[PDB]
Amino acid sequence: QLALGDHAARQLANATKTAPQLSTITPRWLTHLLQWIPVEAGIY
Amino acid sequence: QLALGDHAARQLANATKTAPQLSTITPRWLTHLLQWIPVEAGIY
Amino acid sequence: RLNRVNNTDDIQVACTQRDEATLPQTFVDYAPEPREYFLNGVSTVLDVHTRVADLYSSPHDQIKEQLRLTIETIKERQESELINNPEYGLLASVTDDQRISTLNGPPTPDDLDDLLRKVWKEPGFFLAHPDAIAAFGRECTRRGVPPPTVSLFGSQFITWRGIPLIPSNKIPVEDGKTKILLLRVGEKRQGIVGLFQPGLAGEQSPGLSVRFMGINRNAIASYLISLYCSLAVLTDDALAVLDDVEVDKYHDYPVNYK
Amino acid sequence: RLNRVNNTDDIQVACTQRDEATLPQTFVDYAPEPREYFLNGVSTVLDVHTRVADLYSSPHDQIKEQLRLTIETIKERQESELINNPEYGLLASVTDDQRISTLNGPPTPDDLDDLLRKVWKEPGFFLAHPDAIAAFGRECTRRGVPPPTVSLFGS
Amino acid sequence: LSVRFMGINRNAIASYLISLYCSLAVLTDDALAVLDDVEVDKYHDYPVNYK
Repeated sequence: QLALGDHAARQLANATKTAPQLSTITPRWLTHLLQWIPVEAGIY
Repeated sequence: QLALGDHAARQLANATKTAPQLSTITPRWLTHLLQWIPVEAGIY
Repeated sequence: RLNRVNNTDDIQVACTQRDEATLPQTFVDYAPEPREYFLNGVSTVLDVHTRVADLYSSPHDQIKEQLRLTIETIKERQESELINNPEYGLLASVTDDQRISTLNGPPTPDDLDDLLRKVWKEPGFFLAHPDAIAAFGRECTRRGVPPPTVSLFGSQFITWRGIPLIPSNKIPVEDGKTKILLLRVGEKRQGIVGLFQPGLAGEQSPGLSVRFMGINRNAIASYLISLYCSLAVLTDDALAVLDDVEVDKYHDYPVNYK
Repeated sequence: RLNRVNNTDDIQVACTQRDEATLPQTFVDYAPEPREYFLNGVSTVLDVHTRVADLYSSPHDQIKEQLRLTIETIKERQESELINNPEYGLLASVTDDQRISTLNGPPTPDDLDDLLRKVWKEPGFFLAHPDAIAAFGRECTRRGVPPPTVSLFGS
Repeated sequence: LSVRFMGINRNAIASYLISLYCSLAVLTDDALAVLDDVEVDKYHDYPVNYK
């Protein structure tokens, strides 16, 4: 070995961590396309 | 010899020279501890 | 994560002469798999009756009094854990190379000198049971050496070679045997450190949190108290332990009265 | 270059009386061939991979860490050399007139007093191994003398 | 103490030269003394008499 290795050197390094990925996410186009109306007391 | 040597290179260099050291120097505590009085004309 | 250097003997340096000699090549290697330290929790649930809290709280608040006493108990448990925890405690963390035993039983000044040899680089303090401290004072009296005293935090502690002895009742004493620890402290000098988690939700003191859990159908409210902490020894030589210390032996001195 | 006086016993002075006596003549002589001191070097070559330096340097710089550790090792080697160097070390530099031996083995307070006699003009400090320091403390305990303690650099 | 960059080799490894120059001088002989033959392995056997 001539110099310090990558495996040893990484111990001082901070990894970039992503938020967990969810496979089931879909664009959900219908909710975006529909028009939403507020109801005063849950009755229409 | 790949390059110029130390013995040759020193000929251009100025040595740092100390004042001569004297081994017989002592702290002479008694002279410091005593109180010294001036005499006007060498008579007490 | 405690990283460390693992090729100390392979870092080569050369003392040069007035010549054109070749120089060594070197690099510093790290441990591939360093130990990672993880905080442990001392936690409890405190139950307080709503009627008591409502009715009997002047001139003293009942909930606050209960919380104060419970937190005192939790802090005492934390002090016990810092010494006796099986995985992060000092006694478990000390190494066989740093463990020594008494010569002939009681904790003699020669034994304490031996311990200082194991920790010679800026020792911090001794930790011992009060019985062990008294036994050491007795041995010093037998040898005719009066140990000096230092003042710390408004209290007086005996010192050996300038290193104070600190009492702790959490150190176990079984069958008249105990242990004495010598410690160096602080990050700057590669010593012993404690670890805590800042910025807790509902934090009262650093590392301690109190959270309201709800009121049950018996009109009793519940409170969750949690303290997270850990301990790390950066280098092995920062800690030493003396074992097999006997604390039940008294000297029989001859007497001759007028 | 360490110059020195080499006729200390030939510098003549006279204590005068109330008379007209002749006075001595004197001068101070220097060593013709003084010893010249020449710096020695502790040196090394450190190798660092460019990929490691480029990739794994946040929150710590790899080159700086390697340099710091290597410099620490070099300073420890310098401390060793100041004591054990064959030509400029302290142990090699001490003179036979300034070398003494223990009476009957372990480092007794009488032995340390003997050493202080050899260096009586403003002594600075003792340098010793921790094992030797412990042995001296043990001898002091045997003689029933507790040595005092001083605080230097927070120790 | 000095640190100097020496170059990068064909293995993509960079080299650094570290050098420290020093010496020691004792101006007068009486400034240094040494005690030899110090033994550090001897312990005293003290008599005991316990209650």
